[PDB]
Amino acid sequence: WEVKEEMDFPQLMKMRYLEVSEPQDIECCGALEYYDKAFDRITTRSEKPLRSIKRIFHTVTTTDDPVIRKLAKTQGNVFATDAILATLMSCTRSVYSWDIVVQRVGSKLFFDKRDNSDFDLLTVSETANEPPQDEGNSFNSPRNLAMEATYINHNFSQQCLRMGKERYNFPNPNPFVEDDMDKNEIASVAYRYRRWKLGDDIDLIVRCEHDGVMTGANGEVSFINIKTLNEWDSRHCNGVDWRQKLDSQRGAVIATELKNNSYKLARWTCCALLAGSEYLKLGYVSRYHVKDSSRHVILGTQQFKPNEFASQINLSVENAWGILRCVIDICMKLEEGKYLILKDPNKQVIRVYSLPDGTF
RNA sequence: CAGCCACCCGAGAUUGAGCAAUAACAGGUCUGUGAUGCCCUUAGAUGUCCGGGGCUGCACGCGCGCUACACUGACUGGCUC
Ligand SMILES: [Mg+2]
Ligand SMILES: [Mg+2]
Ligand SMILES: [Mg+2]
Ligand SMILES: [Mg+2]
Ligand SMILES: [Mg+2]
Ligand SMILES: [Mg+2]
Repeated sequence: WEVKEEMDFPQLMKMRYLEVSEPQDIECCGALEYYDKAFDRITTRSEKPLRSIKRIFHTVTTTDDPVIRKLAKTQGNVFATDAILATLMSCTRSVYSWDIVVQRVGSKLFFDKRDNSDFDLLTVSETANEPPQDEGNSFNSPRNLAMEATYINHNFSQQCLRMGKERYNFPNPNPFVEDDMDKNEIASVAYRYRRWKLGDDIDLIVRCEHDGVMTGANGEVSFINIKTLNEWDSRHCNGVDWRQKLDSQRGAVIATELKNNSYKLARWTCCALLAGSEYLKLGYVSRYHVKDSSRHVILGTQQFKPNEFASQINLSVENAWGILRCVIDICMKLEEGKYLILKDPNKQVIRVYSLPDGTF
């Protein structure tokens, strides 16, 4: 194992390259499904429980994914699937470590998923004042709270929209993304291929996410994303009650979640922005009562524009794209050997490691 | 503990008044009284009636108010409590 590139969050704070044209499209694929306004309008004092739905996992690297593999080698040299540039676009916000694999084989610069002491699962309360103890195998332990959080954004995603109704079919099918056998539990989740200019052959073939579509008040296609939070043990991290405040002081709840979860919200915001979706839907999920997991209730959903909300997470897309360009610059000197980008967990500085003999 | 804050359900989670202590004030009223002490006046009456005048007088200084200075308006018509 070799050490190649190391940079702190301070350098990323002052890195910028505002060269992002209006994005084009390459191909859009994946059947969509409508939503229910009654499930949206569920509010505090009018509860509704959270059941379990079956999520067909569709996380795959670009190379193995057949739709990308029949388009990556044809044109373009810089490639990055969805929710993967957020790692490089949330460096100054993150405090933990993530792992990703950028392979500079020839002129190709395609990102891929890799695991080295960290996973892709949701991270909760990572950068908060007075962080949670996370000791042993407690209810608030990191892997188990993360597993609970991933449970929620897998189930409620498939519990807010009218899944049982006839799914609208886009013209192109999603090849090999849960298409080998029609399990009939294939969700509304569609994927777009879009290309935009950022620099030296950085026409980025990029996958997108659409967690559903919502019919307009006048009636037309309007894509949406469905992602949700989770409440637990309000005394910790200087929390606030959602069952008493969501109806009339929801702004404070958003404020304290932004204060508590910053890396996570930026991670979501990146995805919701690059997908070009119309509405971002944030569901509010809380435990039945304190100190009791495996039971949750959906306390409401809020609609905000993915761009306006990007302005309200004090995130600049300019410096984000610039730190992306600068990490590609730091990954331009490297060679055919791939690079596992493992940051330093205890002291947050970005790092990467060239893989010996193609280490995976 | 007396209590306080928020919320649910509720017509309503502080409706508004009347009455209102012990002590006082040289507070106001003798111009409310066939309530009243004392003093004054009592046939050219300060009783009472009639006629006329005045309270309203006008260089000025205050107090309670009404109408305004406009176009978020005035005028004309219509319609509705
Ligand atoms: Mg006196
Ligand atoms: Mg008297
Ligand atoms: Mg007379
Ligand atoms: Mg007078
Ligand atoms: Mg007066
Ligand atoms: Mg006039």
